[PDB]
Amino acid sequence: GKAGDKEWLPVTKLGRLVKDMKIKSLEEIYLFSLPIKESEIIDFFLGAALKDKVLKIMPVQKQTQAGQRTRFKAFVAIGDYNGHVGLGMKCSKEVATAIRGAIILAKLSIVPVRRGYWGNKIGKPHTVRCKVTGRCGSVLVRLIPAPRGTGIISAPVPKKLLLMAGIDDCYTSAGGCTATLGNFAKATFDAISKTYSYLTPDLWKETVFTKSPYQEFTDHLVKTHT
Amino acid sequence: MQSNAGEFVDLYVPRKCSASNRIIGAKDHASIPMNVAEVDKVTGRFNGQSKTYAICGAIRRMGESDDSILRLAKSHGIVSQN
Amino acid sequence: MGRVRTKTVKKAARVIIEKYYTRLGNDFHTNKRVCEEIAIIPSKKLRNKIAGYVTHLMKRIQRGPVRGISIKLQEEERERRDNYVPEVSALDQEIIEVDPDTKEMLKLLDFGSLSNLQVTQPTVGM
Amino acid sequence: VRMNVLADALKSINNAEKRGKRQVLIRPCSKVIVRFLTVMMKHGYIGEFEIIDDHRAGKIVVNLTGRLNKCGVISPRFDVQLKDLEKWQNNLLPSRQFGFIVLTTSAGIMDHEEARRKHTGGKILGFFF
Amino acid sequence: SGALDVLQMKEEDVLKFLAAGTHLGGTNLDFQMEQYIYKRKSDGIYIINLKRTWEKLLLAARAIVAIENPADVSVISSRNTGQRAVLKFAAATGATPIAGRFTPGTFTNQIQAAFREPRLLVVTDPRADHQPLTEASYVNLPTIALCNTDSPLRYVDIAIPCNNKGAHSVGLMWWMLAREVLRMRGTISREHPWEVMPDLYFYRDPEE
Repeated sequence: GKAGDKEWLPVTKLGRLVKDMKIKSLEEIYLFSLPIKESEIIDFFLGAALKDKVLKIMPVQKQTQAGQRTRFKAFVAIGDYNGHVGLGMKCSKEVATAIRGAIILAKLSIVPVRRGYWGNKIGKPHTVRCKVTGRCGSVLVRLIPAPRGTGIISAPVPKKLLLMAGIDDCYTSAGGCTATLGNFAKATFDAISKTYSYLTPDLWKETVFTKSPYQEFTDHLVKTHT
Repeated sequence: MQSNAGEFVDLYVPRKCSASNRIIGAKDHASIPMNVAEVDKVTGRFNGQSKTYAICGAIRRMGESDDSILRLAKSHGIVSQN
Repeated sequence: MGRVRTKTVKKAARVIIEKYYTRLGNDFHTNKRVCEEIAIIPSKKLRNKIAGYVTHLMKRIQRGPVRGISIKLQEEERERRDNYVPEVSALDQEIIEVDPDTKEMLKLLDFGSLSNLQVTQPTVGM
Repeated sequence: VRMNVLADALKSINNAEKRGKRQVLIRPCSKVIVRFLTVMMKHGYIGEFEIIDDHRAGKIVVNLTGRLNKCGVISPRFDVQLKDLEKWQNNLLPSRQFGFIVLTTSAGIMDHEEARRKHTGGKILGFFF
Repeated sequence: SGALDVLQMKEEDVLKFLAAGTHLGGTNLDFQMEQYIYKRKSDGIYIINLKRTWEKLLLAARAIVAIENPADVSVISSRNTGQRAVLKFAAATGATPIAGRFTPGTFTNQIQAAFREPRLLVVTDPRADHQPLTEASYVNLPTIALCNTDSPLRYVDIAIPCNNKGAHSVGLMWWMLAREVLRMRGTISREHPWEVMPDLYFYRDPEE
């Protein structure tokens, strides 16, 4: 009948360079450690490999002189099976609105993972590079590397995240109250972050400090653009 | 990082800051590249090729970056004897 | 009593003075009829209020500058204060001398003119 | 007191590297600390180091880089017999691929990778990675 | 400095520094401001070195040059003394002033209509404009400012020492800053008198 979308007019500088398609991958963005402030940038590069896995839909409620008032707080995971995962929390008066608020927030907070090998090479990394940890308020995880074909040996909660990450082999162990899973999953996600923030002898050679996209593509942005 | 083939893997190879010798993650929004402009040094007029640096958030937030940026320019120019 | 003006009055009162500054008098009745023509106020009692506050503002605007809204002639005199002040054209009075321990810095940086010496007593509060 | 000298030493260079430093001062200079840091220098985790001399015991000063993540001591000193080795190195290292347990043998002080090629067990001292 | 004497401080500018009392600096010190000071008098007042001020002026100014857009080097000052000075700075040289109260969230919002993403900042006095400094470290802005002896360094990459307690020290320093960027980029270069002076970068100063 009537056709054509028009969606996503950027109000963000970084968003405009993507929309004009002078930034060709997310990998450039992460290398300059920029914020991402829009949820359509990620959904432009990807959007046909991102799945969601709604973990829990948890009530909370406070007390007032007229009685209870309940809001629903849901956690929603996100990730494609090539190395990018994310996670988000949001709460709202009702259910569906809170879920849809979290599916947006999880895309925003998406990060890459670094995968590595066991003790020898045959191509295609299958496991975690080094033995790392991640803590969120008395919960911690100890992601330990593992040989091929052992599968992910973990509890149900981190087994979601690590499987979406493409980390197919891992040994784990938990410590502390894992019953309150909001800590447990955020502590897993904390660990998965540290993989590119862990220094290894590979990375000891010095970087060349290539010029920023902000600098090079500034010529199009001298019109009125911000 | 190399494999059996020597084939390079890892989605991005991160960048390593000058005065701290450590690597800054995908989310780390206190880490700044800082461009100093070179000049010809015969007339003191701008000439093209910049000196570019990088600094991590940890040294920035404690207030040590000021010394690092000074020392970097002290081992090069423009700084003689300060 | 009571009758403290609401924000709906104070919002439009400022606007109406900015864009129709010239039309204003300082009489109630004249400022009423202007507001009736340059805009429509859908009530009668509301009109009698907005005029009276427009009048009460216009008294103060003929003194120093109001901090809620702008007019042209104030931004003129703003510019006139902010491009030259009559106090100086000289920098600062052209010659100012300094006391020693500043002279020692200048000695080691190839300067040796236009100085005075006074070697003021010890010490802080003493 | 200062029961074990080497154990007090490593914590300084560990603490110092975290804050962001590149010169330190470690005392009181044992010969054991020298040959430790020699092996740790070859692999490339620290730079050249200057031994100040005093009659008392000396003092040592080190130039270091961010390549080091942590060097720890393991005390008291246990024995290894080249089948106990695999159990130790699993617990103490982030990965099989890199990391270096140090030890002393009758063939001198060295990493574990070298000791396996000489068929020498001995007493373990510390580690690093 | 770098180039032998075609960038190095002249005899002329020394008079201006001393007449505006820039060399003087407050009683209290920090441990990041120890090196910039030379020594104390016989009285509480600590004498900033002017050689060390001059070197920091240059690479600071050279970084303001290094950007390829002069409309996104956002200067900020909120003290009354630093209002008139910055206004002439960003009028003469292409820059964006933010005068008076900052109104927080203007470097992290998508709803505010004063939202901007600049690259650099040039701030007067950390302890009046602590707000933009904290928000700079959420969106990766390089930062420059004017420090005093008792002003601490934190969320700043380079300092430009000054007396700056509300003086002719302020306006003189902003004039010199705008002079240098034009010697490298502009055609004002010759390094012999510029038409614009520091006699209108000084404070309003309520008149008779």
